[PDB]
Amino acid sequence: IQRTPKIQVYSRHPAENGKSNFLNCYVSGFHPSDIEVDLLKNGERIEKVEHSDLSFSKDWSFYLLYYTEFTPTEKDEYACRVNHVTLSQPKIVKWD
Amino acid sequence: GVTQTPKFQVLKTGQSMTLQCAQDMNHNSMYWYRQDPGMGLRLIYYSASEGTTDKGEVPNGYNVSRLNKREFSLRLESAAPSQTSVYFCASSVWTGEGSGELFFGEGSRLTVLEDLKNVFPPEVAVFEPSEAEISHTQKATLVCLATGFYPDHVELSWWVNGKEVHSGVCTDPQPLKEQPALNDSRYALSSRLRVSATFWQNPRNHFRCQVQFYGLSENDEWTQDRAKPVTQIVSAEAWG
Amino acid sequence: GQNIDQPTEMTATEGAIVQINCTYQTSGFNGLFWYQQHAGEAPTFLSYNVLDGLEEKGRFSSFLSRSKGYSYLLLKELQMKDSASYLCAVKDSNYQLIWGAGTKLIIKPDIQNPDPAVYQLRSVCLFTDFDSQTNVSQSKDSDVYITDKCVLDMRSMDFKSNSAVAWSNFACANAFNNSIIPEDTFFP
Amino acid sequence: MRTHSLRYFRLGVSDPIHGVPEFISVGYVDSHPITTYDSVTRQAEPRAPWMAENLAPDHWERYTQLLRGWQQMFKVELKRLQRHYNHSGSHTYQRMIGCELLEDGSTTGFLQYAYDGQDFLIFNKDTLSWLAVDNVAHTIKQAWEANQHELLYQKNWLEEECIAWLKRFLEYGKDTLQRTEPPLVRVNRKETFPGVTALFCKAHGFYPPEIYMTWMKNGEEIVQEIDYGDILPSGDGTYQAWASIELLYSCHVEHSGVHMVLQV
Ligand SMILES: Cc1nc2c(=O)[nH]c(=O)nc-2n(C[C@H](O)[C@H](O)[C@H](O)CO)c1O
Repeated sequence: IQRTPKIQVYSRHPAENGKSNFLNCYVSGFHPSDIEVDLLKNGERIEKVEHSDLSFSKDWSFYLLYYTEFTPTEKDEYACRVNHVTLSQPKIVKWD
Repeated sequence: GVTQTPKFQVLKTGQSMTLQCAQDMNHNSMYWYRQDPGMGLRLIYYSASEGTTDKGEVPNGYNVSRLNKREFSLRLESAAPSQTSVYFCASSVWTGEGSGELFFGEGSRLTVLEDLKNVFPPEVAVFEPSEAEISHTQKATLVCLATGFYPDHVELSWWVNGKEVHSGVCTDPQPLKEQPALNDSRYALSSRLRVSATFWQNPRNHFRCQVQFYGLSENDEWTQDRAKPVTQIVSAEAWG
Repeated sequence: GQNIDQPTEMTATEGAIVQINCTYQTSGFNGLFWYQQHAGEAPTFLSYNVLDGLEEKGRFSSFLSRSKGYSYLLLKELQMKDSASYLCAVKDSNYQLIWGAGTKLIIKPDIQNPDPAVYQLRSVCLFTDFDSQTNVSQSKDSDVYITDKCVLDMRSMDFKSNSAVAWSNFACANAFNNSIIPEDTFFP
Repeated sequence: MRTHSLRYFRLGVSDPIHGVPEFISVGYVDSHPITTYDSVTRQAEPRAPWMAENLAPDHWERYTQLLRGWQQMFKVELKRLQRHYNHSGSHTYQRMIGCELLEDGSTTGFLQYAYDGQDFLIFNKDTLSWLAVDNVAHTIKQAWEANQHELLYQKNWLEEECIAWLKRFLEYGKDTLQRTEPPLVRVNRKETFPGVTALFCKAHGFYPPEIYMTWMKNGEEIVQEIDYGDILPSGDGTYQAWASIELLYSCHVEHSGVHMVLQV
């Protein structure tokens, strides 16, 4: 039994354009452990990206947190790109 | 199921030594201990599993090699007199497990000396029962003395008519020091064999006292006028 | 873990009972072990205790009080073969063994018919057939050698006897003058 | 003190893809990572500054050696498991050991195993037995229940040793673990699909992550359909969550002994 990741993309604080914030991508509920996560600004990968180590749940699944410092704008579109054995192609999940 | 070698060894200061240990029990953890009088076992080095080793309480003067799952050898780089001790190898199924006991090897008696000039084999003598004792108790006590040996590496045993007897035998657990105030004092060991008066009175009964001495090996530079004090059996006998 | 304490030596009589205590002061506790070590031999496992209670493996019993920080090894119906050292070890928080200095146990045999006497052998002097209460003292003289008391068993005759040897380069009547010996000690 | 828990996980992976360790072991006090080890580094390391500062190098050197042996033990148990199932390729083996110190002072202890992320063996420290999910698990249990001293050791570790470690770590990490960051809570109202109004109650900036959020109708429970948002990490040690409903209405939030009401 393989479990596909739950992907949640959200800001550290209530967002406001022009004000510095952190964009988070919380990937959880997946099994097995191998996963690839990338944060994207207008389709392109962000280089300065922080993350937690693989973590464990009592249900035997795994979770991770990816984040980066960003200043939101009406024009800029952010997403989280994830790949896991349960996915044919990487999944791009948009920040709203 | 733990096999360690050698049982005995004499070393000169600055000599290297490797102690061998094997277990055929499928154990993962292996240890090297040293037992010194008046204190608890002291761990030199241990190997929690194949592929790793670590220092214990007393690692200075030693190094270890976990060759495989079965073997864990202990090496003395430059032997020092303070390294004169009784060494034990042990194995347990795992570490990080509370209940799993230790399985020990037979032990390695190591003596380190500045020179080998004081190594002497014993002089064995048998003392026949007192006529007074045979009259008083209808029992005969044969006493065996092994004196002047160094180091304290002996095994005394009694043989009656070529077969090894254990009944009526008492050998001192520890030898005494002939020169108590001297650092390289030689040793004396005694043993008693008690038989029935009739048995001793039978002149067809042969009594032999045998002392195994653990001394020097084949490859040891000996220049002294006295014969090399090698590992040898020294005996004394008496008839009925 | 830091310290384990157990008595250096214990003496009891054959057929009786002896309790070897072990107190531990450690950082964490994952079990207490008892080993039996016969003189010149390797230690052999006797027992393990991690929770409170008393476990019995024949004549051997092991007790643990995790609150009082103590254990005991109880030996019943004492036999001469129980003469050995008893080592106590505790596994601390990090699973490292902390060893006690050991307890040497000395069993006094039951002397059915004591016949204290000093005999001359052909030289050597033998103090034999004395009661297990009698204690042998090592000599103060330079070239005079006296051994500790030894117990032999004549299996075929169900007979046990105490003995000590003395020798020098020396009078047989003066041999054990440093030891308090029975008044009934025969001197031929 | 609030409820606290200490947990240690182990993950074993057979035939791993490049960039995936064969063995991982991580320790946790609540949501906080405290120790780590993997078959790539082969070193036991702290994952909290208060672990690094209060545990002397000898602790890391000792646990590095135990974890090297546990790594070996896990590789071998996984091989025996695969053999029992007639499985090939990449499979996972996991263990979780731990304990909880509850508010009233009572304690819990758990020790369990998973094969391929599914429940395999569960220790019952009160009957000193293993609960097996299938015949393969039952075969393993039969062997593990033969060693009565191991069962007793496990119980002692879960009840005494684990609680003592946790109490030590709670004192070391006091400024993190025993702190309180009250939530920032707001109720948002919005006309969604024509004739439908959506009430959203959002909380953020709170520590510990344990929060109680519910919507009420006129003082009593709302026997309607509430949607709940996950307690998510904000990335600065604090957390966020929400609860929503449709259309007298009030959001109720409980965090660290403080009750909050937000009337609409
Ligand atoms: C300090 C510590 N570290 C670990 C570890 O990193 N990983 C792990 O699985 N267990 C640890 N333990 C707990 C415990 O001693 C160990 O899990 C034993 O195998 C269970 O009694 C520990 O006490």
